[PDB]
Amino acid sequence: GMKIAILGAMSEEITPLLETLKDYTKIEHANNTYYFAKYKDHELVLAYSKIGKVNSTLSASVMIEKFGAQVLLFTGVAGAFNPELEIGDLLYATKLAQYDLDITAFGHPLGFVPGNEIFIKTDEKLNNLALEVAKELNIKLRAGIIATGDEFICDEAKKAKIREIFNADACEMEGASVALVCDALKVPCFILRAMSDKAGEKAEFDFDEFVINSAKISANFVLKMCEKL
Amino acid sequence: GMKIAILGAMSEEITPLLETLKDYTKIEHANNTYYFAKYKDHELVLAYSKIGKVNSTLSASVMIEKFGAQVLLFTGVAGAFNPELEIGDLLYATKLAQYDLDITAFGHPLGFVPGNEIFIKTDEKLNNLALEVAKELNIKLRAGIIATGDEFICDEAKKAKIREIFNADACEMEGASVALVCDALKVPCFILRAMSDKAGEKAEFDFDEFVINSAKISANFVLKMCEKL
Ligand SMILES: CCCCSC[C@H]1CN(Cc2c[nH]c3c(N)ncnc23)C[C@@H]1O
Ligand SMILES: CCCCSC[C@H]1CN(Cc2c[nH]c3c(N)ncnc23)C[C@@H]1O
Repeated sequence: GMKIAILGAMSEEITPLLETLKDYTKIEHANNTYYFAKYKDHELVLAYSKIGKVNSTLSASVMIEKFGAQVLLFTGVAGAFNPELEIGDLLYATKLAQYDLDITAFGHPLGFVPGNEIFIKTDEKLNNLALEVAKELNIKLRAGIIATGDEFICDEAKKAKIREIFNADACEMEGASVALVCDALKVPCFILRAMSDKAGEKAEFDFDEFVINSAKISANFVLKMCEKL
Repeated sequence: GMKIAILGAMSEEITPLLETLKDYTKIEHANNTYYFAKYKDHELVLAYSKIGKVNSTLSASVMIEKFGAQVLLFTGVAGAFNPELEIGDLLYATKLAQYDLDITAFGHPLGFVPGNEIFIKTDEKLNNLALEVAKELNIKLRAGIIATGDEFICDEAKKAKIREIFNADACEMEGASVALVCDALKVPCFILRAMSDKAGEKAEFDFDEFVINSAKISANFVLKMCEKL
């Protein structure tokens, strides 16, 4: 088997996995809790990072560098941009950008800084494994572009703008950051999100209503990938 | 002696130190280069992270966790908010916030997410050491609050707004993120910035003109702290 990191942002995104696993140990590190469990020949390390790009960047780095994760699967929820996405639908990111990284005053495109690309890619083999698991268990799974930034998006103008600029199918606050860390540290990354809202007016209310259930959909799916890994 | 990390965002913020040290080794890690040099009884690790919160978060984490840094000094430039600051003036951060971490749609204050504080603090002993080095070498040194985010600020309205909300004396794109990592990993952190611009209209032009020189002012100062450490 192998060491696998499973990461969400919030307790709701990781608690369903801890309940399924039953037996696990906990370790305080980096002002957070990291959870350790065996599963089908694999050694799992799980955590919720707390919200946003910095927190998620630190959790990814800790899980790989201190705890030796060889693969990282991200599971959580997201705001839908693509009108064909409904609440509860699963989307995996083929590539991701930071919509709020902005040095456009120097004539560079939005999302770009020197040394880096605008879009960071996820691992192709993990994405194909996800497609087989989706086919095998008759689950609907969509591929797409996720736009990451440190704002909860609940505004039609902002939604439209980010979608237009990056051709994004959903938005969230941890994806591109986690993907960047994994790529830099040479670890295969997979980013999965279940929609909790549509990122327009009253998205905050839809988020509160659907987060728990959508988080379970995503959570279940990444554990099914661990079976096939 | 001890292991010391010295971190900037850009090549201009770290190159002056590499030229002063002359002899050093390099290691390619995390899609970046980390530099190693002996200095007095100390072991130094230096790098420029590339611009922004995610990149700086990763460099801080790598330098502490993989390379064993016991202290981290950040050196670079910043945009001035406090009208008493002129270009080239030195400011160290007593505390820092992320002005662009925004879940205010859920009724929390700007800069806050659950599990974390709005402001992260720097190490008091390093700050007092900086004050003695400032007195000893007749250099003017100011204490203050830095607001961090992933935008280059070059707008008077935005400048005023961020200053009003956080009582910030300067803005930049890496401080709060580096300080958070160090606090979470229990490493003393010190954040020093020399002003390259005033963060209003045509700040981009002042930045290009003064970055190289202001970076040297900050760079020199953190090496003088290494003498006294
Ligand atoms: C006090 C509660 C604050 C919750 S902030 C939103 C959570 C859920 N995550 C994903 C997420 C779903 N929908 C979104 C939207 N519309 N905008 C931005 N992020 C999202 C990001 C972050 O971990
Ligand atoms: C292609 C050139 C891109 C340069 S982007 C600015 C650099 C210098 N750093 C500090 C910095 C000084 N002045 C600032 C301002 N007005 N706004 C925000 N950050 C700052 C942050 C980032 O590493």
